[PDB]
Amino acid sequence: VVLVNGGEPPNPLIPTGTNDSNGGRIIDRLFAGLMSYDAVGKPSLEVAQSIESADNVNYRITVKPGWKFTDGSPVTAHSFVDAWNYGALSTNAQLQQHFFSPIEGFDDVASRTTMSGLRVVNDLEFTVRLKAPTIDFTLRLGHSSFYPLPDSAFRDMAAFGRNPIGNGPYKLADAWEHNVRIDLVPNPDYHGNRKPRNKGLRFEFYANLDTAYADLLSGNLDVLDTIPPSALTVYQRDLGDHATSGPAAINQTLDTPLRLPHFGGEEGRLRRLALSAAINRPQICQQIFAGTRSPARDFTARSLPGFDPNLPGNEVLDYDPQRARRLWAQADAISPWSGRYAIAYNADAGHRDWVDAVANSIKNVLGIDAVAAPQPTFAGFRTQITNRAIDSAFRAGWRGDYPSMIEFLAPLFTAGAGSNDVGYINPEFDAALAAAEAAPTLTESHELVNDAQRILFHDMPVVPLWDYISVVGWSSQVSNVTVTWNGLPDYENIVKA
Repeated sequence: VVLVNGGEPPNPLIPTGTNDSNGGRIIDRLFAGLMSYDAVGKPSLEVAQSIESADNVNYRITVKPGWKFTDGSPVTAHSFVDAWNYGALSTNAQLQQHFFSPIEGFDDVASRTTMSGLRVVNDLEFTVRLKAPTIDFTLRLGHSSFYPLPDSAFRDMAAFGRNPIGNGPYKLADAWEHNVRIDLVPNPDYHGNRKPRNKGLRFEFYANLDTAYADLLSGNLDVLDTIPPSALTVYQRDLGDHATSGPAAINQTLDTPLRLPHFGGEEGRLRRLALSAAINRPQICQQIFAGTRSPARDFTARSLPGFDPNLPGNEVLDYDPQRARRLWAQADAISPWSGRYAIAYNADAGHRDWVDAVANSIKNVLGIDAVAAPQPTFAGFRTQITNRAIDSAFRAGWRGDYPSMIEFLAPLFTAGAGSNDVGYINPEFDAALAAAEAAPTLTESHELVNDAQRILFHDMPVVPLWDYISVVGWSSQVSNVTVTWNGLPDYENIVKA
């Protein structure tokens, strides 16, 4: 069995209910959707036989015959349409609801329980009608929001999330020791694009990334996808040709909910711009991350298609203490600052050193009580953010689901999105993103997404910090280790001697 790092999923293992990378790395082993992604994020037909559109509005999707879930029930057009309707319907409160927003009839469900734009034709064909041309519709159909579900899921979704049944390359060993590990074995029914080259996976849920690194060194862990900052000056000596580094489509942000004291309206906008000017991204990237973080130049990631590091208005992400103080003073003229600025973080993923450095920078530049506030587990941390119980700023960050800049902005900054943790609402931004999605070409779409980012430079909904250089290490027992475009191991292709 290949031993790899992970963490406890904050939510049950329902694809439309999963918006985080701890649940996501598990769900993506268990299901197969219309398309699958290879290690560079390129989609290929998987469960779909064909996807046809002449107008880029009406899609006819034909399903390959003979696919089944591990409970023996068939994968059909109904398996997709029922899952997608389940995801879109507001009554089911699914975190991935916004991924269905381009489909005609989404507005009715987000008395109707189904989207008029989704129509089953027969067991192996269905049609999708979009409200408009949507540039990353085809590309998105490998994402977990679009996975199919078995008939038994809809009879009891809570039971399903504790014990999911899928159609993908792996299945749960039967498996999930809460806060300890989850065990997966190959699915013998699966004959798709991602056939496993190993006899199973064990995701170990480390309390401490320093422990995970010790386990890698001793051969008690096969793959470690996050070298902790404590090891970034020693890993190359320690692992040699058994560690690989490279840009990944992953970013980090400092999120300050607009509902906190002194952080709403114009006062909050000026304060966020001040915080951004009070952080020296190049200095933290050099000294805390040993060069394995690249300063943010926008709200997405430098390795994505269409990324531009020279957008007009990007100077809001430059270190400028004089500007930071001037902005903070203008905010204080609306309402005088009081109290503490606390940055909450999950301590299990090695964020301590950077959050300490950012708090210290804010305290020293602005002359305020800024501190770091650790929490022990990602799952607890994310739960606090989602139910809005959290009463401070907090770290956040996005791991791309598919290589599309629009995918790094729509889930976080549109009014209705489930991953909009701060309560940012700017209808002008939502409209600019819809314009980008409707562009006649990819080049024009990238230009319009970058035009839409000018609104984000003005409002600073969150503070973009940096993008990732992934560093992944592995044991002498495994080979064929490829790191994907979003920094994860290519799990199905890991071979164990």
